[PDB]
Amino acid sequence: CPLMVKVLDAVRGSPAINVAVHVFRKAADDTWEPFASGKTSESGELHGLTTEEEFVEGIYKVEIDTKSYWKALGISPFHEHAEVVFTANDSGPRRYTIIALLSPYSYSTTAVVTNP
Amino acid sequence: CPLMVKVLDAVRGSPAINVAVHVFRKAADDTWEPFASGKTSESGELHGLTTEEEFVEGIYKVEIDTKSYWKALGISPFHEHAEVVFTANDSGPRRYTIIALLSPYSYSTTAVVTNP
Amino acid sequence: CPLMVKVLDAVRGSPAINVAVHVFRKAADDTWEPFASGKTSESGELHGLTTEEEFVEGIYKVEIDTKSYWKALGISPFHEHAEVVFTANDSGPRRYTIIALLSPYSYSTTAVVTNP
Amino acid sequence: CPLMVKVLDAVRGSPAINVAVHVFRKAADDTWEPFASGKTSESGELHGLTTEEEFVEGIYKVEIDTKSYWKALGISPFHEHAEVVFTANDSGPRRYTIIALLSPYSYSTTAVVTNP
Repeated sequence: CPLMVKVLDAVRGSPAINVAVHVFRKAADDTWEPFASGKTSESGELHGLTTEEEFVEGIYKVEIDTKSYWKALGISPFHEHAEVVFTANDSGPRRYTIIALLSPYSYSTTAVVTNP
Repeated sequence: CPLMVKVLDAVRGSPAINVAVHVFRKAADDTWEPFASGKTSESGELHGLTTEEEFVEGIYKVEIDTKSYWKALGISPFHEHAEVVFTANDSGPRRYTIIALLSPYSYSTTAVVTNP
Repeated sequence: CPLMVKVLDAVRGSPAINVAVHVFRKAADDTWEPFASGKTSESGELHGLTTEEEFVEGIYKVEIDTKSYWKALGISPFHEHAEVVFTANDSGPRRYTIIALLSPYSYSTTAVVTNP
Repeated sequence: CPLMVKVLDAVRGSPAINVAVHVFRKAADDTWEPFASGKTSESGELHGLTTEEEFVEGIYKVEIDTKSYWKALGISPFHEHAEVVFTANDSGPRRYTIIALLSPYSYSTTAVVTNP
């Protein structure tokens, strides 16, 4: 599983459940092509977005729909979404975990990149 | 000054100087129309992007060129850039300060919103 | 496993391996009594600090020796250590994960608290 | 002003006003000797804790009373407080700004260190 997204709610100290996540990949013509999507589970994780074979080198964008998460809790948050844009697999295949820590007016994003 | 951006370097413990910042407004056809830009000063701040008159309600994107900053320091970074997207002035004009705390494989973006 | 500590290096985008962690509990006389200790594994996690039965209500302090981690990498970091002080189990037993994200001049700490 | 503390509220998007801050210096017997204190202003800042003459080399602890702040807002917090511990002036006198970004179950502390 080479791309995993984990989303945590820093207000409640809990996984952020049912958060929509959309992944895009930059094409040769420079547009953003839809690549995969999903929602976070009860553990705040989203697995199974892609496979080692499909996840070739390229520039990827992960957009996490944090506004709908907060709005469902009654909150009008600052960000429309939490983004992550990155070059993947430049020196060969790696496994990427994207960790997003969410608050209504702040978000932090961290990548843990490992080599199997 | 309705929009200010402050960028800090968590590796060196310093303002992040000469970071390029580009601001866009979402156009009616959902494309991003570039609005303003500048580079952070010696205190890591960027002032004067826009004015109260021009900064009408809408959705804005602030792109911070973090990859160029880390490259200039000789440090391998994860992200292409950091993209803060937010709806402005939804309840009246506000002053926004966006604080970006940078590390090579992690960053956080926080908004401090005050009502003049 | 009711107390778990996970430590990540935000510079390299990796688990922070072999980081010493000391846990203390406030006694009735208000001193800090040593409670458990350990080091993070290859995954940056430290499991097995305590048991559900031993981990009674109280105020706990987790001190993560981040200075030795950075010094071994050649870096003189800002913090002497990363602390976490918290009341545990006030409304009954819970499971606590403490996530520390480390940079030489910044650290973030987040608690994920769940109810089995 | 060799030591300043700035505290921000990630839930409301604002300076964290009237937060108590206590500074200690480690004594020769390893006890913490309280040094100075104050509360953050309307801009979330606390200036004037110490002076260049008094702020000699040593190990300092800054305790930020985050639990009282969250209680005053009616929000359940995780931590008892946030404790930033650092060695000061090891390579000569520096000006330190400690920035604390607060959420109820997460916080980060960053130092901006500049040489006058």
